[PDB]
Amino acid sequence: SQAESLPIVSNKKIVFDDEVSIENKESHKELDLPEVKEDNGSEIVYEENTSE
Amino acid sequence: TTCQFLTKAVLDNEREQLDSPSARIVVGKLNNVGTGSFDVLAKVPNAA
Amino acid sequence: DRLLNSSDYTQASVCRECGSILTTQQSVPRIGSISTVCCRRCSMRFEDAKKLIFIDDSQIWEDGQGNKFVGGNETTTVAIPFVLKYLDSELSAMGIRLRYNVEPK
Amino acid sequence: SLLIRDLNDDLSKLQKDKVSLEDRRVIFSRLMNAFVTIQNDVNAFIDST
Amino acid sequence: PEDFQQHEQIRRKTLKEKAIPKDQRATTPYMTKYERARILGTRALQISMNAPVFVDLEGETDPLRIAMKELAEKKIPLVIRRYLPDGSFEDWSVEELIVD
Amino acid sequence: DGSLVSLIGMSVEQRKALANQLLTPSSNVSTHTLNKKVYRHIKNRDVVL
Amino acid sequence: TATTLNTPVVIHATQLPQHVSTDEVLQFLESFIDEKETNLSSSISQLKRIQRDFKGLP
Amino acid sequence: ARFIKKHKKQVTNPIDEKNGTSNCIVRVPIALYVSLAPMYLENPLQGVMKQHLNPLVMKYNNKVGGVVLGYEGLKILDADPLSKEDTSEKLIKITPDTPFGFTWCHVNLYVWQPQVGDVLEGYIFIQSASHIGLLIHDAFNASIKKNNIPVDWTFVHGHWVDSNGEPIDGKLRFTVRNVHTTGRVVSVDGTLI
Amino acid sequence: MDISKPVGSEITSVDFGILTAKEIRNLSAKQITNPTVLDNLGHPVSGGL
Ligand SMILES: [Zn+2]
Repeated sequence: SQAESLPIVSNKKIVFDDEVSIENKESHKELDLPEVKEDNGSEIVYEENTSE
Repeated sequence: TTCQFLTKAVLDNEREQLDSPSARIVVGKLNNVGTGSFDVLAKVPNAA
Repeated sequence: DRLLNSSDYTQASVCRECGSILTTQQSVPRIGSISTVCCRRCSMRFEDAKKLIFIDDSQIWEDGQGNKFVGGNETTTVAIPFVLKYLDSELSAMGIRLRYNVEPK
Repeated sequence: SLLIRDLNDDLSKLQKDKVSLEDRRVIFSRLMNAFVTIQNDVNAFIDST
Repeated sequence: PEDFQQHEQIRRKTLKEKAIPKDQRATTPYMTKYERARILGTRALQISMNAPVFVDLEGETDPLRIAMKELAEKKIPLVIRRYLPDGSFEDWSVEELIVD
Repeated sequence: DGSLVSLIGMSVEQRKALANQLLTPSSNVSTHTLNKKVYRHIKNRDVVL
Repeated sequence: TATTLNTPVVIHATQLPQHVSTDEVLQFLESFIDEKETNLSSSISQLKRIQRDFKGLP
Repeated sequence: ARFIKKHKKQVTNPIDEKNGTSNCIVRVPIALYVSLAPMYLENPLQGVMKQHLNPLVMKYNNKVGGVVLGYEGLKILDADPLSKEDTSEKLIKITPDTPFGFTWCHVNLYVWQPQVGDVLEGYIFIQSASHIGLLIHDAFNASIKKNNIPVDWTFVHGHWVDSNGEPIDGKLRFTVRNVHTTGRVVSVDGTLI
Repeated sequence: MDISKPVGSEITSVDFGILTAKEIRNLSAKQITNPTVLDNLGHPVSGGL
């Protein structure tokens, strides 16, 4: 049918998330992170983990 | 249980009056206890 | 001194009008003019404002992209712990709005 | 989001003179699917629970 | 513009309603241990930024010590505003409070 | 004007120079109410917690 | 640039502005110029030019 | 249905006589919340003047909507609401964190507020084929763009010439099109049609 | 925190509430629509995160 060939979103999302996850992970793989100091005298550290 | 109490505050459209020690630390306000329990003003001459 | 001044003390902009510390930015001025501090929430896109008296020059500001705005000039600076900005940011992700009442008005 | 914006695009290109009574069930099926998975992606972002 | 005037009048009116007049004061005539510390610190801060000083330094280089000296001679031009829990307040001059 | 100057890389002469301009007047109306600050070492006059 | 040291935190007009006659503008310029005698210098210089015009000159 | 339009200049500039121009000089009372540096603790009025008011002189100010010419009758509002407006001893609340005070003040401002529509006179100081440059009250910049000058006016090498073939000079009368205020100095956009 | 940078404005209370989709759209600096975050040269993808 016509409405039977409407895209079933969740199933398409699987493929689309996979290729985006791969793409995004590889982009970040050779990113280059630049030092940022405050006027304070303070390096700013890029980490998402207060592991105290 | 941060998000629970937060959810409650939002649904009450609550105002935090900022009187508790915790709240003032959150917003960076000088504490109400002790040396924060009064204001200081300067007496200045020649004011007319 | 310990939990603010010597930790994450930060002078930050607020909009006195909507009470936000997240919707302010520096204006981007024409060369020769000086940058000012403005609220993205409280100001109209320039077009939409025309479409509703004359509009003063000091009341228009622009961003980097180039869009012109009218209003949103009721800003100051307050001293807050930086982590407050993070909390407010997370809350707005969840659809929640903090509104700081600042004095003097 | 992009994927739903496409479902919504094909949905408008249905003429109701071809739209069955049975197509009513399938269109609903596709719509439920979209709502559920967008709602899941939002949930996942705000409360992983 | 007309209504900022109104806003100011309201502010100033409520401020006057909160102020407990001098002769109706009812709190301790002693300076509290808290009031003392803050008075010293704050006056020291003002000294560090070239406030006119009301006493002979006699070689002192610590602004806190200068403040202490000023306190001792009762030459600190500061006033403590004590708040009762309803927000009304009593103004007490540093010189008039008994210090110990 | 709020800016900091490091004494770290410096020779004795450069330091002697900066030490002689600690108390120069204001050449700027906007900062005229301020004085310089020296980030001195902690010493025996001091109090810690 | 602007800090809490050189700029009011907020300014509000308390009344509607009242227009002033030339004779008043002149009496004010007069006294304001006298009382104030680098940015201020170059400014009273300009005021001096304005008071000149209000008397009709070059 | 929505009114931000309650920032519309409700002090219209009147036309004059014996004359034809608009008087734009106005006296407005203000309140202002300002810092007082510790060095001024014995001279608070002096300090308010040198820190805040003096820097306003001959600059455009967004709030009074004009150029501030000067000021009269500065008064500090005592934080002690119980004192008489008389006394020369006043209270100024000190910041918790810093030695600075902050007080309210009342003062009177004299303001040159040319709004759009007003009729002004300028002294011509420059004439290109692109604009006429004037100086109002021998102090503030004006400029009439090439196509705000009427169509039958002509140019030469240079200097402008009017409808009847005679050159223009010195005093010129124009109406306010827009007032640019954000630059280094105020500048008026004027028209002749 | 610097004793020579005083602050005049003071926060006196905080109100809790809900962001409307109208507010958000108005204040927003950019609508984000691309799942992809970087390109082959490590630059931000336009309309991306
Ligand atoms: Zn706002």
